[PDB]
Amino acid sequence: NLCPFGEVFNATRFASVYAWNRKRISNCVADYSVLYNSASFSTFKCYGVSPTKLNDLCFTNVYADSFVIRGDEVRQIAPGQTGKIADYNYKLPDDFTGCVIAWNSNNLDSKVGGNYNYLYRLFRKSNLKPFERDISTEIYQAGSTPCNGVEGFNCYFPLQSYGFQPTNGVGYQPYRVVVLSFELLHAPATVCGPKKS
Amino acid sequence: EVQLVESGGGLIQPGGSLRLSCAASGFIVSRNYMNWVRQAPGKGLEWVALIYSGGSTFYADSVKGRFTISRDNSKNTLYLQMNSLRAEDTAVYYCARDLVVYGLDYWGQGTLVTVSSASTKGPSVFPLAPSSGGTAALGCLVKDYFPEPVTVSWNSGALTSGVHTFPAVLQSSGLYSLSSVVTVPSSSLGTQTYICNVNHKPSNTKVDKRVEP
Amino acid sequence: AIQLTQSPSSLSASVGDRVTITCRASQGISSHLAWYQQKPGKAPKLLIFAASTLQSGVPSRFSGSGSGTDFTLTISSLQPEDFATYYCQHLNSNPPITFGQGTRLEIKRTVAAPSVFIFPPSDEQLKSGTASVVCLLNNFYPREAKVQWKVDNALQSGNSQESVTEQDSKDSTYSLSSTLTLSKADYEKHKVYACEVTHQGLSSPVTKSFNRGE
Ligand SMILES: *[C@@H]1O[C@H](CO)[C@@H](O[C@@H]2O[C@H](CO)[C@@H](O)[C@H](O)[C@H]2NC(C)=O)[C@H](O)[C@H]1NC(C)=O
Repeated sequence: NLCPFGEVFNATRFASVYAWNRKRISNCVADYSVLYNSASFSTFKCYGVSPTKLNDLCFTNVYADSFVIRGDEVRQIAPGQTGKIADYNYKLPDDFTGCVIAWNSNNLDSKVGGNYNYLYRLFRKSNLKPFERDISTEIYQAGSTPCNGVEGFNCYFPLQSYGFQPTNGVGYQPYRVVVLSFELLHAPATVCGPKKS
Repeated sequence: EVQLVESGGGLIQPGGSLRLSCAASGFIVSRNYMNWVRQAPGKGLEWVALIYSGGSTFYADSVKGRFTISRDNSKNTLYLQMNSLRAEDTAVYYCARDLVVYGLDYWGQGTLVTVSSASTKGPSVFPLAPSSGGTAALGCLVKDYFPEPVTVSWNSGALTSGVHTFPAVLQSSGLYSLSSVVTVPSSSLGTQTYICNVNHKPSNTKVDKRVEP
Repeated sequence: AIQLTQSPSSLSASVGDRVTITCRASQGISSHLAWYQQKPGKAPKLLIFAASTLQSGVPSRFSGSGSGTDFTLTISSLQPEDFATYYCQHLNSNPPITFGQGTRLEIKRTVAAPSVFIFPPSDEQLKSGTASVVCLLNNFYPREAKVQWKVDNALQSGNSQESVTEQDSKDSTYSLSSTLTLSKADYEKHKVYACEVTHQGLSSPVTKSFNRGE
């Protein structure tokens, strides 16, 4: 019985990058060929693993993380990057084993008035740890005076909307991202490419 | 009482180094996006460097590898370290607090960086004696200094209306020169004494010159 | 990747007028634009962010608008202290911030004639061996003026330097200084030093002069 990639890649709605969704994939056969043979992905970058060999491989756990960011942020979904996404929204570890897949979704995620449903964290004191998820909406304190949950000077709501419009430059258009991480543990391997069924 | 106060600018030979500093008050620099932005004389604004509250730093292509932005949380101060300076880095440098989507709301006063092979020289101050009815004009000629800037006030700042301090002109010798003038009622020449205060910090020159008929 | 182009580069308008400045982005940004005002000798001052939101403390007469590639800043009832250079900025939530090249706004007002004064060199400077003679043109409009130096009626060329002030923030006027520089020796050779001023606010030119040693 196949791994449910269609449930991830083809979901009607994607999560905001700050509240990125994680789908645990186990006890199944994963045909990766429907992915790297698609041509409808503008990014397909693997790390610590070769594409075209995934159908020959097995793993303990697979995680499929998915979210929306704008196109020129896609390069921040990579190990060892910096910027507002890698720092404050979604962080890949240095020793990342997996694949990052992305594609332009301007026709799904842009609105005529600007889509304001997709958000990112803009204000945060420190960097996230790898695979950390922070969904706090606490008012951010930029000065010495406590905010007491009211927005004012030096007291900023930490999330901001992208405002995706179909007339944005391609670097500012919405892109759907799936991150596949491959967990090779001291346990049985419950996810296998078809050649290892 | 939110302020940013810069220091550390001045004259430096091409290929030399300089560190700028920006003491802040009314927000915490380690908790903010902070920027350096520069402005070459008579030109537009040019973003220089950005530091995140989380620690990441980012640089314009024209300075990457030579400039380093940093901070000191205990002194609530922002730094710019400049190495291998060239003539085209000459500019006034501003620090600014960045609310990235709400813009750059607080800026320092700015600090001039001149990279040049020319030696520093303090000014000579000469009176422009008044003529004396109605209204009289008098002032001070500040001659032969390098580099910019000079400050001139009148009567230690107690006199500001009628004052015109002209922008410096570069003379053929490579030195700057300017005049500061003020118009006053002709009668006050007998009532008020007039002293122009000239400060050229690069050469450590403080000069007070009384201007009499 | 984004360049911002402001237009026009220079503009003059009268008080109470309505003024419009344009910023064009090379690609679609989306309300991610800010406007700043820069007066001479000062840091830029944020007026508008997110293309249309007035920054707190900024007078209501400033307004902004636009989406995508085309933005405008508008001053509803222009005032003499609005003399400034105006800059747009791309509010990029990732590093490469970028600014427009600036739009210099100057205030138009009624003709005003200059008041002219001439200053002989001081005797302390003559001891030094050099002589500067200064002509001062005070509080005139418009900026264009001719200043001609005459030494014993010979027109002088190539030994004077001019400097003009930035437009004044209260009455929109300019002031100009012209400095004629000679050696002590050459200064001692002549008697009548004069400054002749032409300006549209003057029905005929104005000469101010002095005789060396009087
Ligand atoms: C996402 O949904 C599309 C449905 O259009 C899937 O693509 C189609 O799959 C069928 C059956 O395999 C093919 O006959 C079509 O030619 C495909 N259309 C394409 C590729 O444009 C797609 O496989 C789904 N994605 C995942 C990961 O399941």
